[PDB]
Amino acid sequence: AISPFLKNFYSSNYF
Amino acid sequence: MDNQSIFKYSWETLPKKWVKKMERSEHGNRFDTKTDYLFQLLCFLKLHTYTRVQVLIDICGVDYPSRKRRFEVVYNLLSTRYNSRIRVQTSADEVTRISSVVSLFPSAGWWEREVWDMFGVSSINHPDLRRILTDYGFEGHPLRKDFPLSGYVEVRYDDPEKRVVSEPIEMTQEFRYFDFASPW
Amino acid sequence: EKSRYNASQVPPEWHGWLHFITDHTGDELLLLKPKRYGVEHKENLSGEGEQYIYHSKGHALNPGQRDWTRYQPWESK
Amino acid sequence: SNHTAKWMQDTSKKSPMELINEVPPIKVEGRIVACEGDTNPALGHPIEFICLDLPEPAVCKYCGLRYVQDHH
Amino acid sequence: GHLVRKGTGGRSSVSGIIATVFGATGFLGRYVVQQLAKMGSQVLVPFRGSEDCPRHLKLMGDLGQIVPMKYNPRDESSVKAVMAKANVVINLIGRDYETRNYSFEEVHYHMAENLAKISREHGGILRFIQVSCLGASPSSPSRMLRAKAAAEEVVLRELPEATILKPAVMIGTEDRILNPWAHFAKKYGFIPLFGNGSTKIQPVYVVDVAAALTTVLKDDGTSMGKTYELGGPEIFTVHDLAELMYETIREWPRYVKVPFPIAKALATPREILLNKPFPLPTPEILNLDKIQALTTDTIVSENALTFNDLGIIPHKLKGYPVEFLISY
Amino acid sequence: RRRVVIYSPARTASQQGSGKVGRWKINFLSTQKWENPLMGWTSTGDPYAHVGDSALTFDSAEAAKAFAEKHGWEYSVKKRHTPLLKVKSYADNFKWKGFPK
Amino acid sequence: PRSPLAGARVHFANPDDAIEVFVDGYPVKIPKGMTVLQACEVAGVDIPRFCYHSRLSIAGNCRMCLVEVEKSPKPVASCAMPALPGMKIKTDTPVAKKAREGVMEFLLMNHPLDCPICDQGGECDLQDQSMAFGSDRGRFTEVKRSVVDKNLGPLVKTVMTRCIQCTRCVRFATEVAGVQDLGMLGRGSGEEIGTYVEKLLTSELSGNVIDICPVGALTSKPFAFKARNWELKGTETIDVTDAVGSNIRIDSRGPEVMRIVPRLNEDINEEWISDKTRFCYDGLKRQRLNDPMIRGPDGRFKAVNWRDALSVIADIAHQVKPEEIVGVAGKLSDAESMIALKDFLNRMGSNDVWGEGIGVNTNADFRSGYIMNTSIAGLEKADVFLLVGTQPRVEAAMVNARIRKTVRSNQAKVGYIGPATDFNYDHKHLGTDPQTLVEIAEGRHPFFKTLSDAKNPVIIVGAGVFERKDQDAIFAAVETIAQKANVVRPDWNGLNVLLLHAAQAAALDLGLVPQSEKSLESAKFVYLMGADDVNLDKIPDDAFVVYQGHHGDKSVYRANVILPTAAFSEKEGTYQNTEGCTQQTLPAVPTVGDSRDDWKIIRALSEVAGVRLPYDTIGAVRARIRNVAPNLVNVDEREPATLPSSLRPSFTQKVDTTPFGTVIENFYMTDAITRASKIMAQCSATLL
Ligand SMILES: NC(=O)c1ccc[n+]([C@@H]2O[C@H](COP(=O)([O-])OP(=O)(O)OC[C@H]3O[C@@H](n4cnc5c(N)ncnc54)[C@H](OP(=O)(O)O)[C@@H]3O)[C@@H](O)[C@H]2O)c1
Ligand code: SF4
Ligand code: SF4
Ligand code: FES
Ligand SMILES: [Zn+2]
Repeated sequence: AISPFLKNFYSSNYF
Repeated sequence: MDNQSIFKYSWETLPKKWVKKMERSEHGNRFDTKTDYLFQLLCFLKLHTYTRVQVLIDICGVDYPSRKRRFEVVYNLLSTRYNSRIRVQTSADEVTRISSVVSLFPSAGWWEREVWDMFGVSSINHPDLRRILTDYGFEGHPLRKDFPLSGYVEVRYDDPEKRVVSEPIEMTQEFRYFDFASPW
Repeated sequence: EKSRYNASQVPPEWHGWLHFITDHTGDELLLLKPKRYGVEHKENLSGEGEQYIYHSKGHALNPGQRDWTRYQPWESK
Repeated sequence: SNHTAKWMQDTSKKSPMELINEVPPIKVEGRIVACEGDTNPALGHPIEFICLDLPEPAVCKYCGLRYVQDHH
Repeated sequence: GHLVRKGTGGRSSVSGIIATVFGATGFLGRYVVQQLAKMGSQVLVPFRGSEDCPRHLKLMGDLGQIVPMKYNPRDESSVKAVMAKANVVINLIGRDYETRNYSFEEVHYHMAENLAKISREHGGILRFIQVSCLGASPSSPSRMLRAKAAAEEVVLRELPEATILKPAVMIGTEDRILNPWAHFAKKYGFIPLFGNGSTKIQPVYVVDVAAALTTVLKDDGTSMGKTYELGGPEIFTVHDLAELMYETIREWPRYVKVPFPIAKALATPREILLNKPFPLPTPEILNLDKIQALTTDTIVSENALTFNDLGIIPHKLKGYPVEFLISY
Repeated sequence: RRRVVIYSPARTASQQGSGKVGRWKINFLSTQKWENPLMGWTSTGDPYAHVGDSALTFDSAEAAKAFAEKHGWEYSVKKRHTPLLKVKSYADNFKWKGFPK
Repeated sequence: PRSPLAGARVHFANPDDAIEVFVDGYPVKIPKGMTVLQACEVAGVDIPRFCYHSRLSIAGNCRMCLVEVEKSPKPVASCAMPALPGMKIKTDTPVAKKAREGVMEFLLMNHPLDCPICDQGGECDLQDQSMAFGSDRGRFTEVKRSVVDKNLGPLVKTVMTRCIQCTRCVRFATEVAGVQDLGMLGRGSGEEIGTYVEKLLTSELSGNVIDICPVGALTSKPFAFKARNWELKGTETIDVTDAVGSNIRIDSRGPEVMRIVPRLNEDINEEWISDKTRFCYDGLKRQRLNDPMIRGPDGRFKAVNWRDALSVIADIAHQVKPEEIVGVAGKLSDAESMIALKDFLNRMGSNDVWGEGIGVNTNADFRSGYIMNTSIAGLEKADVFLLVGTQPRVEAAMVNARIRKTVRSNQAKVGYIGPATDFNYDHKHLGTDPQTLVEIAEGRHPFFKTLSDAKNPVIIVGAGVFERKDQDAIFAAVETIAQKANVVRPDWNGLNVLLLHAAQAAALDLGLVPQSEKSLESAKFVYLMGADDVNLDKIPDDAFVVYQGHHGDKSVYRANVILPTAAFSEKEGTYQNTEGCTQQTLPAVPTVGDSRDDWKIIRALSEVAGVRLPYDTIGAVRARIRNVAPNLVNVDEREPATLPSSLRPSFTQKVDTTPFGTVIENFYMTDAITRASKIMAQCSATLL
């Protein structure tokens, strides 16, 4: 559980 | 300079209840009417023994994404006997079931199907069968000013994983749009 | 070239005279023959190995293999 | 050195800049000239009247030919 | 020199990787290069000799992504120029049968050693992924397995930072067990059962093996020197696998028996006559290595690593991964 | 869903015309381009890369706002600066300095 | 019912009376002395012009705006023609049409013929005016006239073959710029425009010259032939280099920015741009860091993943520092990043966070105390200027141009205190001492008399004084000047404080002032978003330095961990400018490499460090912003400060009798973007 914000942040910066 | 006769006679004898605008230009004579009486007006023509049109040439849609009545349906139709043609142009919004003319001119099922999928305007009676031009289950209606030129999901390629598939667009050399406008 | 005869082996001057565009003979167009530069003819190989064939500036088989970035890194020592 | 390095690749035969520097100036007689080559059409390079009041050659901005005034 | 993702997935997105895939001309090669180029990465495939064998995987990627290069083996300069600019190298070479001018030892062992040494030369590589088999040390018959274990050891030794996958037998749209059995059944008297008839194996879905290969390829700083096996989703005896094939092909099963003597005495002449001056036929179903790996049970060691450590096990070998049989 | 910005493009800072001012227009602030490794062309993956300022030209902020609200994607209208109109004079050009101090 | 061109809020100074004229028929209302051209504009018809710009003086020089005013002889120049009550203007009569056709005929007669190489081809007035109003055939064969091109420094190259003798550049350079170098010399057809002694132009606003000059002769050198206009898209953003927050338009193609050009905003910068900003993109492309980096113990840098970088920084943060955690807010950063950083630090528990150039001293917080009260627009209504410790020509060049505009309009005596500098408007130099400031807060220095004999004075304190130790004394002396000279009246609050950054206003607004003084000295874990911390030096030997920044050039060689971010042209933040007006930029080009936005990286760092932030979207960030300081979410409208400066002094002795130090030098190597950038480097090497 990594607070899906961070899950996106580790990927590209266009979410 | 072409067909003032038919147009003048048609306007001066019509039931003036269902005519919203008349334009006697030289590009083409326009009877802008209300979408509620369209079938009535067209059935008046094709039958009256002077302005009998008897042939429907085109049913095209025009999109104006800045007016409350977004769409614009247009019927171009001539009179092979009286050598004249008129353009009956009605307004139409998002969902608003427009009357059909496949009872009068059987040559409208294909043009009404084309205006069903290209645009999104409906059609209450028969001609609103499934789409014609666009291939198959298609997200939008690909001729209004919103469906982009390159489509939402259009990559379509073979997969030895299974056989073939359709996947979202990732095209290369993006569509360049030049401006060219001119402030005088 | 009796065995492996292929079109595009014709030089440009005779290509013209042969396709009827202009009935000027190859020897005359070669009297013209722009100087100060020029490349001798070479038929469309396109099949005899990539090096006789050619590539762009980003294709891996090209000994050039440019890089397209339009910026630079910081690149500390 | 950098432009021809960006576009050209061979670097065996001389680049366009090298050739157009290999051609010498023209040494014209008056004070104003016009560069096209020898034809008005079929050779492009629209009329490009260029002044010649400096002790150095003057380029033509198409097919730089570097005209120069002859006398004083 | 860590690469950088410069896109959004899908075709025509860079994502950095450039991979040389030795052996990318057959089954697992096709699947793995499909996965890589779909993810978005340049791929260089060498072909021993042909003009059209790699042609299919020429289309599974944007322009200039897949590149077929040149004659691969038996030359250091060729292998070097093929690995001229790679980021990762994936080795899959290896047949299932010897041909006079080659031999299990030669191909598997010596080519793995050659690839390791030329990677050492072009020591600009990041990931050397060698796929060998569900085969152990020289503790089993089928000399291919002995040489392949020696190759595993020597590639780990010449590249301590490597990854060696040991997948089980693969079943897919073009495999070498189900299609031979269907061919044999459709042709004449039905299938044989070698060894005993109830020998245990862990067949695996090839797409899922390829997904595991892509996973271990990316695997951001988690396993850079590992050697482990890829089993299947369930234990299958060979009899039950044949019954699965028969239920999916909608035909009647028939099995042939007394396996070991017919197997040995009918598969031994091939090698003798082979090494005796012109190529000889291919071992349809009498392959010596088939005989050996079926006379010994090889399923899972349950000891080192697994799919479960990498990613979820294959879907199941009933619905989709056998659905290609309907062609019969 | 996508955040969009409704503005009126200001007059170009090079010409002195007026046929392109006061024309409300919606842009999808889409910027996700990258360099195609083969040649160097600019690839993209957004379906709305150019439509917003290639075909969608609206007549007034009211119409563009209603349209964005209709398609659902959330918006944020911007302000439109207009030139203040002073008064000029050629006499003021040829004004007269005072007497010597 | 006819809206003016572009919309144009007429003034009506005396709205009780205003003339009316007939333009092409229907009538229009007009103020007292408005010109025929502006009357036609109000009526809603554009008239072709070359030598008339709404910001420069008039000159009936191009002779293209001709119209016929019935009740008059045949031709009339529209501009410079003061409207009369009832004159019968007419624009589309055969007379006017033929006038325009002939004039365009003459121009294109003796023009050069090099459009397909002459950039501004596709933007050219002369081109569009000919295509729309002129004829279609030329009748001319003889030889034209050609002159030699000219150099004007590495900013404005000119091919003077096409100098059509408009004097736009001359009038600009003599009215708005301030330096009189350009001039029209010669006679007849042989008439050139060029400095006679081949000098350069050592002033800003020369980019404004290249925008003014319609035909493509004066053109930006670093944008020589890179693109036409029809090729690239424009995004309307603001500026972060200067402090005024100029409104500009970034013209970009693909992932590359090609140029920037001003856009009209009649409140901050009229239509101009300071020379620093127009050429500040080349390096934004040139030098860059695009990977999270970790210092390997051999003193080197290795590229790592975001997971590992955030993990190590959060680990060491929790590990050591109990009360010695400091954070420096960048010089070019947004309120989003600032509030996120402050929240992260306060949740970490140890708080010493402070902006870029905000002083270590008290620095009390009253909005009227630290923003420019009179809007820049209202600055055109002053009569007596009191610039203290400020050279606004070098900082806030647009405010300097506004002051010059005022002094040009109506002579307004200006007194300046501080170091010697080269003002371009008849300035009075009053001294270099806050001691002189005391004397004028008292009775000596008879210039104070001028203040008392003044209507709408203005007292401008430059933000460079925030860093000086004795600031409350300066501000209190200014308070006494105000109280005794009656310059704070409710009708007009003329007590302005400039700024010299883009993030300074929002920093001082959120409250980023250092709780102590020897913070960097006593620290052990410093979080930087901007450089320079005093000569990047006060940080001790052992101190975990994390540079969460972009375009790394300086202090990076001191950093211990490196986090790449998004520049000011790749993100959407909120910047506040000196008159307290809060604007927002817009993305124009994709982020470089794999950098991320500032508030995003801060929130991710917080989560991986444990204590997380209750917000994870720009909407909730701006909600927190509404909780801490509301105008920053009331974007795009200046909210004045209706509270006086009733601060409490703490020095009460003197003003330390030390001279005013120079606040900003070289005007180009400041602003890390430009600095690690380049055209500013050669401009610094030559144009000084
Ligand atoms: N039986 C199985 O399915 C199974 C089970 C577990 C593991 N594996 C392993 O998986 C890997 C891939 O198997 P596969 O079924 O895909 O076989 P494969 O496609 O035939 O792989 C060998 C490739 O190398 C080529 N090749 C053949 N002889 C060669 C030689 N002397 N030198 C160089 N290249 C040569 C083959 O034919 P071309 O010359 O036409 O390219 C083919 O392209 C192998 O390492 C195998 O041990 C297989
Ligand atoms: S400025 Fe240049 S492009 Fe424009 S008409 Fe004059 S010469 Fe041609
Ligand atoms: S080149 Fe520029 S400065 Fe010269 S006359 Fe033309 S517009 Fe004016
Ligand atoms: S604009 Fe009126 S004369 Fe040039
Ligand atoms: Zn020339």
